[PDB]
Amino acid sequence: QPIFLNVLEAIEPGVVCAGHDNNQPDSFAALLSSLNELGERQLVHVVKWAKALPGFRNLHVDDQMAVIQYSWMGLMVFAMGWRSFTNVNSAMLYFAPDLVFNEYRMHKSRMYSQCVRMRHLSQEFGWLQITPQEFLCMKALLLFSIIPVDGLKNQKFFDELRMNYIKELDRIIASCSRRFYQLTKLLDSVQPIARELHQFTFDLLIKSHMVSVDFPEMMAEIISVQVPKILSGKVKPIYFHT
Amino acid sequence: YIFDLFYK
Ligand SMILES: C[C@]12CCC(=O)C[C@@H]1CC[C@@H]1[C@@H]2CC[C@]2(C)[C@@H](O)CC[C@@H]12
Repeated sequence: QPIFLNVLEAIEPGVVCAGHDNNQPDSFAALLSSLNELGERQLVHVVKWAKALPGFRNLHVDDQMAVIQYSWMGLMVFAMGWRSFTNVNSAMLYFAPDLVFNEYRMHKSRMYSQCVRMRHLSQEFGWLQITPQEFLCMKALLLFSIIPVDGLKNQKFFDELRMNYIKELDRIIASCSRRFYQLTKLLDSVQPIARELHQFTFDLLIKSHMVSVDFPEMMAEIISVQVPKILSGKVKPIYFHT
Repeated sequence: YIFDLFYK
């Protein structure tokens, strides 16, 4: 009904395969090297997805590029959670068709806590009866949920943009605004996870030569350049709730 | 930056 909703649905990415060799035995390096590749693949789709976003061309270029490189973990995690929820009703983590984590893979990835945290998110989509329309909208907002504390180049267009996106999630909601609490609460809960995942990948990066884990070129840049800014507290998510 | 050349 909104143009807005129309758009989000129009531009929502398709399936992205990891390229994983499900014939070889589960193993940290095989698994994590496939996840990293999928990250990269998923990121090209996030850039294209983001550029076709309402208002997105508004922002300064460096602002566009920054916001993307700060928020990519969160978005990917969110939609991975939806993917899992809609395809395997949250029983397993559906990273891509060729990369589904069962508990064994959860443990082999050495990321178990985090995966369980992600499997929970997924279940929330269920327990809260999240609509495809709420999902799109929430995901949209997640691109505008992490900023450096020194603010952006055009902090004003950003704020405008972020304010409108909230107004839209509100519109597709509109006792009832308890739904808002819930959705904002769920949204807030993505960050802790993304942060946990950020430390994890960053270390993985540091020691990657010595565990034969393969980082794609652009992924190593981002993780070495933009991610530490987050981890050092220079870049912060915006929570709805203190 | 690879990301930046890519983005543009
Ligand atoms: C974003 C990805 C890749 C895409 C996805 O569906 C969610 C998933 C969450 C964990 C990330 C992973 C990309 C590669 C990472 C960053 C690994 O280095 C460690 C954690 C992985």
